[PDB]
Amino acid sequence: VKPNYALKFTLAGHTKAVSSVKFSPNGEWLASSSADKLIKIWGAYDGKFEKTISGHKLGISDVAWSSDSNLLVSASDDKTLKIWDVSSGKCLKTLKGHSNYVFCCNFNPQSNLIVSGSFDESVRIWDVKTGKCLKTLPAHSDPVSAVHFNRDGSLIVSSSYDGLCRIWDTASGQCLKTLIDDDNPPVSFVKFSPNGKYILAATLDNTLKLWDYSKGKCLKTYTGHKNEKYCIFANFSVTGGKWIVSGSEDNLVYIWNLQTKEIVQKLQGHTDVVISTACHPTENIIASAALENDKTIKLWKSDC
Amino acid sequence: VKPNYALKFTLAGHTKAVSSVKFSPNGEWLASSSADKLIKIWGAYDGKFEKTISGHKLGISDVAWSSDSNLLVSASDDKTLKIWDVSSGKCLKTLKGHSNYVFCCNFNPQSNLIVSGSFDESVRIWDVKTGKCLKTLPAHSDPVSAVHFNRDGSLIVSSSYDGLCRIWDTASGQCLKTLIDNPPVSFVKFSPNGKYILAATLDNTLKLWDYSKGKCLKTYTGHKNEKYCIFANFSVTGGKWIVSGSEDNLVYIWNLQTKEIVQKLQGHTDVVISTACHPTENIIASAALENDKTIKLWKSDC
Ligand SMILES: CS(=O)(=O)c1nc(NS(=O)(=O)c2cc(Br)cc(Cl)c2O)cn1C1CCCC1
Ligand SMILES: CS(=O)(=O)c1nc(NS(=O)(=O)c2cc(Br)cc(Cl)c2O)cn1C1CCCC1
Repeated sequence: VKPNYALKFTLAGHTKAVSSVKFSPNGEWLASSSADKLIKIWGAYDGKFEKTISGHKLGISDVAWSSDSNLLVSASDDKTLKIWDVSSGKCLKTLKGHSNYVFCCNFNPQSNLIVSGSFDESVRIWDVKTGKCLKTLPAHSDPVSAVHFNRDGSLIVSSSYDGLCRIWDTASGQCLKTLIDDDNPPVSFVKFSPNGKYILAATLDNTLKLWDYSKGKCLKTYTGHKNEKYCIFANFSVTGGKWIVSGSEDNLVYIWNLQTKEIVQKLQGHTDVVISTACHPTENIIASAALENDKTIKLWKSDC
Repeated sequence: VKPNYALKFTLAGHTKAVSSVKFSPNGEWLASSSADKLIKIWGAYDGKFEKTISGHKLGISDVAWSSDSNLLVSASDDKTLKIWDVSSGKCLKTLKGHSNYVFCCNFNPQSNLIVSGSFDESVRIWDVKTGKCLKTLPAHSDPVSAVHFNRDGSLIVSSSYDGLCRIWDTASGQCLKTLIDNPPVSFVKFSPNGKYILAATLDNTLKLWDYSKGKCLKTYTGHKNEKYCIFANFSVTGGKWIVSGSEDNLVYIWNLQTKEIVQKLQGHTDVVISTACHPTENIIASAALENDKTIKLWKSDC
């Protein structure tokens, strides 16, 4: 069994490299962010452009949705995050405190907190309602590439170019676990697995690894794509077959069998690095986005 | 201070009346049961359907979570209770012994015991590990409408259409107290601090009792409850509220101390038979009978 993702729509509009794509939790929308300082909202099923959201003063590296799909948070090189009302496009709050580019962000499942990571090497936890910074974690000794909450919000995982992944207790701010090897290439992405027991980490040795972080054991590796430079998102695809999905610096989307690690599909069409992919929450749909020779988002659909 | 619960999601999927909704202790999930013989699991923050759990041969009246959120127990008209692994959906044990419909169930905080009540007028205490019945208590003289453990599991409270609430010692099975006009008692549970019980009677009244002193400290009224066993709850995450469904299709919310109705949630199109309060967020789940068949999730700032 292999998926058969086929191209359905190409979405143009951004005027610099795209940086992130995310489907809303209710399945209805895709949000994209770009170095052009904009967020764009698109229909998830037909690619229809819905709106542009503007106000950051420099490029945007990441965007994340609240669980009720009503809010977005964005992380910008202007050293802020912004919380947006998706329906109106209005900026509700500007989150100030990082001292350099904000690279990654996420809401907790409860969506009362936002976590952010920055080039300033810190991880910050923010109150959604007030916009205030609740905690600053001295998390890493180099830029922070990803931050993600687990399924009950009680943990955060962070990754950094310092080579580490760390697990944090949300409520206390304490580091519960550091994952480190004899060799520690930059970690360019991390997230919790669907069941919360694993983390999937990308390193710039062209490799994805699935770790049991409690036991400190690497269960699976996914290779054959190209990733030595950019922070490229990876995903778990849960709607049909159990796949790992990632972009790649050879302009393809790679899809692997979770268990066997075999590459099961490569999606061809983009004309630059595929910096970001997202998997739809209920349908077998992938969104992919590329850097500045391309500047487009593609929507792909599969039977499994 | 008054809450401002607003509708966030409507969860459709059951094909007959919903009978109970419960949040998992870790806050991640809502479990629902229905007369359609199914349990459904839903995401607590995005309302997304997760899975259906099936195997009972007749409708289900109640479902309850273990304290690690890994197991469910369900009580059915098929006269059995089933213990389920939530991750796999598999039935681990079928608890056999009641001679009629099983109406209510709960784990203790340690989650090594389950308590059940039945139309057979008994309360049973079951070993989770083996599924064996440990004790049968001749608890009531009419159907048992609710059973609940206190904060550490040392006590059980039961209620019945016979008009009584009874407090039982878990370890010994002995009745420590009987609270005795005697309208049918359609629901009971211990308060968060274990010192009170909140009891619903089919005279449209919720009462908060100090059961050790035999004193009724508060009543909550203004809703409609003369027929169904409607759950009620203590809301501990924001303001101190009592929450209940109602036979006029609304969710009622009262101030614990003043007994004032502070909000009524409108949206359901049938009796709101069950409500649940999320363990850490100000989120209510409500569920309704068969003209409606949906669960609604509501969110408040306090
Ligand atoms: C193969 S397996 O199906 O047995 C399995 N499930 C998990 N859990 S996971 O990574 O969180 C997860 C990933 C996806 Br993609 C989808 C879902 Cl639903 C999901 O739960 C891991 N594995 C195996 C690989 C490593 C241990 C055995
Ligand atoms: C008003 S009060 O705050 O003084 C108060 N607390 C309790 N304890 S309770 O019922 O277990 C309880 C209920 C809720 Br709802 C939430 C929490 Cl957290 C909680 O602990 C009772 N009362 C008063 C009602 C009658 C006696 C005085």
